[PDB]
Amino acid sequence: HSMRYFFTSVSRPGRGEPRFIAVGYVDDTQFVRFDSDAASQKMEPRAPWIEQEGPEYWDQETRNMKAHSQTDRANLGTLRGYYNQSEDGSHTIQIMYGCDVGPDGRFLRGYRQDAYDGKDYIALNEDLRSWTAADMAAQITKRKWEAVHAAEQRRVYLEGRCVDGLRRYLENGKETLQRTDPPKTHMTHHPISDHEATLRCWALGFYPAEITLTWDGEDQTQDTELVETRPAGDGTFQKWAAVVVPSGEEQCHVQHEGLP
Amino acid sequence: HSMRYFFTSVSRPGRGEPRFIAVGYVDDTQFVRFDSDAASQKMEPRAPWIEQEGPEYWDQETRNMKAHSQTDRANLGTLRGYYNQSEDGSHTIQIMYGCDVGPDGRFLRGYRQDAYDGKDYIALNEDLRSWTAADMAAQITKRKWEAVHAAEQRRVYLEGRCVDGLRRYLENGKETLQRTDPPKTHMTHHPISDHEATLRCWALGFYPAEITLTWQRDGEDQTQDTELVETRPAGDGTFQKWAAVVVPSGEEQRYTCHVQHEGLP
Amino acid sequence: GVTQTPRYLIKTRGQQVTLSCSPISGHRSVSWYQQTPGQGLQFLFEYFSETQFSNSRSEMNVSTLELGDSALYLCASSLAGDLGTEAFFGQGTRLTVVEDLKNVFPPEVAVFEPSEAESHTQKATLVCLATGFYPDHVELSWWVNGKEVHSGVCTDPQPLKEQPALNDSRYALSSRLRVSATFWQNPRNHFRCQVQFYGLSENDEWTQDRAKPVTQIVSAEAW
Amino acid sequence: GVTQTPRYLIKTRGQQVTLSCSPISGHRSVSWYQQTPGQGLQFLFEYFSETQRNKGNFPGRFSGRQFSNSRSEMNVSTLELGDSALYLCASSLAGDLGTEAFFGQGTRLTVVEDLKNVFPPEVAVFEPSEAEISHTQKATLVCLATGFYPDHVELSWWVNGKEVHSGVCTDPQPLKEQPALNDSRYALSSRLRVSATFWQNPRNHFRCQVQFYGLSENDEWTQDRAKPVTQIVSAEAWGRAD
Amino acid sequence: IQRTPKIQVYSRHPAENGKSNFLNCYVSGFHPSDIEVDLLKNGERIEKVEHSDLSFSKDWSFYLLYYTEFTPTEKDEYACRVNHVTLSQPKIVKWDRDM
Amino acid sequence: IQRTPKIQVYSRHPAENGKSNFLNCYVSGFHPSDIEVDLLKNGERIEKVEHSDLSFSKDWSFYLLYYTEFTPTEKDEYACRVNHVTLSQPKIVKWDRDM
Amino acid sequence: FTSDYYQLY
Amino acid sequence: FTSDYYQLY
Amino acid sequence: VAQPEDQVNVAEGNPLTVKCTYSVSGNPYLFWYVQYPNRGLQFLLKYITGDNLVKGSYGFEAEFNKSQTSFHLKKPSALVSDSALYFCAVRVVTSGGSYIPTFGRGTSLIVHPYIQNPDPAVYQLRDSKSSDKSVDFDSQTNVSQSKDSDVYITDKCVLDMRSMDFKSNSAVAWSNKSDAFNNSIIPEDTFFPSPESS
Amino acid sequence: QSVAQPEDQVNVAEGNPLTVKCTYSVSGNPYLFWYVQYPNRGLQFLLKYITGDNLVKGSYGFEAEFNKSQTSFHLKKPSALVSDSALYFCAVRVVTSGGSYPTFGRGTSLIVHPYIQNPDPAVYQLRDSKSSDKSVCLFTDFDSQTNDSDVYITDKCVLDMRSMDFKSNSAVAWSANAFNNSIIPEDTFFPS
Repeated sequence: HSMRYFFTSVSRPGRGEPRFIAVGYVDDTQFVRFDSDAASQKMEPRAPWIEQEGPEYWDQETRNMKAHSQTDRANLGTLRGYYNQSEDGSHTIQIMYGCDVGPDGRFLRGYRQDAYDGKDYIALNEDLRSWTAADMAAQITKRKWEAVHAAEQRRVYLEGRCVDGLRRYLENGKETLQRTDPPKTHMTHHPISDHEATLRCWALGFYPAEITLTWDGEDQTQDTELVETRPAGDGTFQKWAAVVVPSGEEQCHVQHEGLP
Repeated sequence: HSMRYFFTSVSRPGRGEPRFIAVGYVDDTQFVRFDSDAASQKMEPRAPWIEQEGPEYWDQETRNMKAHSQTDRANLGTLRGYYNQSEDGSHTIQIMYGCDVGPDGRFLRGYRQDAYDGKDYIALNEDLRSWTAADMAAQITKRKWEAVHAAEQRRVYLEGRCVDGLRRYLENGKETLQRTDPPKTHMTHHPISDHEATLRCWALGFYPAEITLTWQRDGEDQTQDTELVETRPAGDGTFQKWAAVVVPSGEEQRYTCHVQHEGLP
Repeated sequence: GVTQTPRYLIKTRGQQVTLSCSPISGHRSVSWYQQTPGQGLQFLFEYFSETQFSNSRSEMNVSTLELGDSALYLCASSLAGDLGTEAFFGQGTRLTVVEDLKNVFPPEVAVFEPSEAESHTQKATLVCLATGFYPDHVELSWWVNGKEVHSGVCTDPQPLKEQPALNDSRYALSSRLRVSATFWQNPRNHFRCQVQFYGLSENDEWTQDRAKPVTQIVSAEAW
Repeated sequence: GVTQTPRYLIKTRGQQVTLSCSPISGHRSVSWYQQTPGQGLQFLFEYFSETQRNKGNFPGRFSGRQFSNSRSEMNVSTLELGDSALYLCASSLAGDLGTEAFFGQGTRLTVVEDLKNVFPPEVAVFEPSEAEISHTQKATLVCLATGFYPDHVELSWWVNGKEVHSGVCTDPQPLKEQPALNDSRYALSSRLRVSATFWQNPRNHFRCQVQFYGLSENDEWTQDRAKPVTQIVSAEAWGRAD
Repeated sequence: IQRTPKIQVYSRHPAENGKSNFLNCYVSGFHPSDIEVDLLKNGERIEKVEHSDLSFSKDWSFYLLYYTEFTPTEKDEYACRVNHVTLSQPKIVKWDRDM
Repeated sequence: IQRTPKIQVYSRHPAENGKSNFLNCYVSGFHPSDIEVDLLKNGERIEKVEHSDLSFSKDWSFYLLYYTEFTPTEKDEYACRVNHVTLSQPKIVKWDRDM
Repeated sequence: FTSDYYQLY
Repeated sequence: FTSDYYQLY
Repeated sequence: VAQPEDQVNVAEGNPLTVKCTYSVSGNPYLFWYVQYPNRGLQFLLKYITGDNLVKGSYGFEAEFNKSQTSFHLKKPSALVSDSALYFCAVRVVTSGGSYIPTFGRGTSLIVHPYIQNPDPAVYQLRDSKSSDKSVDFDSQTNVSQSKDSDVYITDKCVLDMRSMDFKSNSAVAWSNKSDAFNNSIIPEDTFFPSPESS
Repeated sequence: QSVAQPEDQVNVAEGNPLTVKCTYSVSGNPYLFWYVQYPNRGLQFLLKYITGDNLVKGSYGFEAEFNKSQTSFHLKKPSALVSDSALYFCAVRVVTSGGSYPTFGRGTSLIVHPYIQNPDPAVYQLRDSKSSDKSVCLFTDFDSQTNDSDVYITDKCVLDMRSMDFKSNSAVAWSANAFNNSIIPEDTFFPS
């Protein structure tokens, strides 16, 4: 049971101001959103359980999230000099929060790792109070975050707002955030080619994620199958199976963390 | 269970030709080595099991290992343009082969990933036939490998020579490679400044690897900010690990040490 | 991939050809040669920074042909063509040419099953021939139970030529397979030679009573 | 890691001081100021291309220097009493218009009149009384540093061996003694507000940290009283069961 | 850094002409987006453009999802193109009821 | 990249002046090496320099161990220097019997 | 809940 | 047993 | 470059407001900083150019306005401590750059709390060894000073206890004379048990 | 520039290290490159050479070295791979404004005739389906040294099979006495 405020940004050199998109995944389902080109200019509460809360926090949710979006434009004024470019570098600066609590109510371990242009720029560690810059540039950032008690403030935030708010959502979520939707299965013969067939397992609409579906009691996986994590248009996830077996000789693993 | 020909190289421009060092870790112990500043200029077999094999085996060991030692110098003439420097870049090009067999004899899966400047430059994947360059430079390398059937040749080598040689090594190892020395345990109480004690469970000389020690107290996993360092060898190939924790004076007996090994008795 | 197109082409005397070479990625140097058994490579030509298209794609136009002068052409790809740098080569445009449209002939195939004598050797032998084809564009492969194989597969690098005549002939260009004896004794082992022609399309002015010379799907059969 | 050294120091009238500021890592710009309540920072100087870049108007005594490896030192040849109160150093990559510089923990160096009047502290832990025990469920411990000059003490606290930041506080300005002319002492009290049960338990040691930082042995003190150096003083406390 | 935009065409609840269902056009990892995505009904575009969160995955790679209200039939060509900056030519996918 | 070194002075089988022991200066993860290492006995360099394989670990970081056949006493100052290019000054380790 | 510390780079 | 496909970069 | 307010106060119910004025030539650039008690000068607010409602720290902000030639660092809800010598500064462009924090005596915020039914109580505390020497009120009491250099009492007290989030604005009193809240306006409902002579 | 390889055909059995020849005569600083042309496929490069060390490396196990005493490079290997049947050629690039960057020649061909495992000579004849009157003759397991317009036989015919690494060196023949140019041994299993 986790919680993460994904951030992202892009640049439009010579086209105005940079963008910013953010979301949230209390448990797994998306609940919060933001954009730099939307008309609401506010958080978008598109989740069923988290809607009854008072207007003040819906209005803010640190409405200075916009201030953070305007801080990122200042960050990409020295991130341009670090990976030295001229002015036109179209780049993304992603942000990765995360505050994972234990199922009883403990703090387990919090998470954070930032990256730039798909390359890690700075990250936290298990336990805390450590920086692991991964270039000749962000070593400056690592040493400076060492300078003014940065990880200590991160500890404050994690041991505070993360656990407090997250327990608040689990209280509000009731059973919507914790319902454990199991898969439903179907399969047929599916003859292929001229002398072979495919026995494709199907499982759709289950919740939450982390299902194990792999290929008379062996794992003969030596080829390419399946795309990625697959969203069913509401938050529910699904996976299928693929295999090639000869005609007449056709004779999958079914494991889910919430499997009945 | 595993055998991985670790390679490494360094460059000191303006001081001659680059240096190359290599090792081997059948299971975990080291058995083979190489250097570019040694005197034997051959393979040095420090191992009690793999020592008696034919003179041709030790003599060659693809003695073109010191031809790869110049292939790397050739590579660092276009890696000087990829991450464009002038001439003076003192740089390292790590290489990592490796085939991991199953306990019965299956190929399981082999590994190979290369890095430059301690940063990933190209790698293999689960199954094979895939390249995942991690910069705008090695995209060219990925395309070049995709051109002439590179992953197919890697498939041939992995499913052939590496895994067959590891069968041969396991057969020659008898019990020296597989004897699974378990830890021996000891601890002392001893105090801290005024009102604290330090429980430290000590286990030394064990083999093989893959043992971790987490602090316990009344059966709960209170993984507090305990300060371990890294996995270290005891001067022969054997590894040892200990523990450290701060407990209040008079309150020690609640804390216990968790000992679990894949080869634990 | 240094992918080419087409992999096989046939043209009569006189007119121009359009052959394409596609580089792998961002590159500037793309070479051209002629790996024919005759004469030499001669290092035909190459453009340095458009002196090919901007995206490095390269095409060839040979306005006038002189019979054998179009045999097998290759392209390269390299960053700059520096002294210490090499260039990958494409699979070429093998385009063995005919005299005229008249003598472009399809292949005749026959699967020759193993004899009972080859009863104690524990080794079978199936054979496909391509009797009477011209030119040499055949792309012989084999098919086992629907799947590709490359064990027991072979083909001579030069098909044996027919009666010499003056400037044309046919070829046989056989291949054969050596699956196990138990492999052939089983009746569910369909094999089918792959004498598939590559090298000619419908954009031709053929008018003789015989079939139109194009790329054609020939096959074989075995069980 | 903009560490400075020494972190407190004391010097009498007219000598030169060797004060160091160590930047975090590769930077080039170093700035110097004086955060005393009097006057203003006035921007002593900033250093650039191995040359002091921006300079104002000073008497000749003021000077400064840094090292090639970015280590930086101050040297005030002549002291004029108050003009040496508190000093700060800055570090920045290149010092541009849109970029800032980061400051260090300073060189708080509150000066004595002369070596004669440098005095040690008189401290005692003041036990909580039963009045703020019986019903409030909240203890009250006090350490008091009577008779120290100047304001260099860095009062902290120790709880049952360890250190915590809860229930302890101290004003930013110790109450001065009788004004006199140019010297006095200070008291600068402290408090504890741990729970009552945290106090009646006999197993809890508490002791103040009146430790002087700011003066060392390299002094020509010769009076009958003790040598003024960094002194190691403390306090003591324990539980009171009922 | 460019990744290259892996895609798929998997559908919602088993497609059947008797009832209604949506098609999902999910995408795997990304690098600098500049993305333009459209849904094909027998060619051309559709007025039902509906994007979603421009979130990202563990390996510093974006992902995306789309909706559309329709019901399919036995004679129709539904598709979801792929466009990016890395590629010079778009990619098209088939909505078959087996994948 | 200019990543920072580490340190350790862990001993062989429990130290006891009755028998002989081994010193183990096994430095963990590195980056461009340019390394010089020696063991300290009450000061100054010793003549028992014996390095080992310059291998590398999973997080693209090297490691290196040193041997010596020796017997200590109760009154001795054993240490191991660590020097590199990332730092402007060497580092010294304490051979305390509890680590 | 959100976070308010805007880490300067 | 070692490897002999000396890979070019 | 100098602002009038050398002392600003607020309770824990009102948005922090301060003043930051400036008047220079060319294109001005403003910096903001805070001096937590006897510590470094880590900043909380930066301005370079661009947007008016400039971003900030944990909730601080400021806006740029030629109509007043000032920023006036604002904060809708100051955090619990936030009590330090905030200051802002400008300096003009020179060869290479100047960027000097020339503020002028800053401004010191104090965040007097007032919650949880204050229960007045004043007590006298004794020490160990020689016991002879010995040492929860409202939130508005104006700061005062000792009438003389004898019978010492305290200075301003503001503290907090983390366990139950409660706190105790209180006062100590170490009398110098062997024989005292005369300048204090402690209410009549004080639990003061008269530990004056004792 | 002129580059020549006098060996138009090199024959090495599976007991002999490979030896081929390269020659050149140019000016300036010459750079010699090698390539392999597997039958009807690409032109992969395995043996580069620019400058520096003499005994230059090569892919798989191939190598070669440069000697001024003969202006030669001599692609060689102690034990060539099993197939290695190609048209290896050796080319040199000349100095030109911007670089001239394979003028080699016809190169040479390697045939790797194997000889182990008690070859058993045998002749057979094979028939087809449909019109069974058509038939071809077949051979089986010949030696490793054997070097009209009607009744053709084959070209050179050598294979490798990957079941137990056996071989089936044979020769088809399409219309007994057809093996008139063959020197088949007396112990042939030819049943007539």
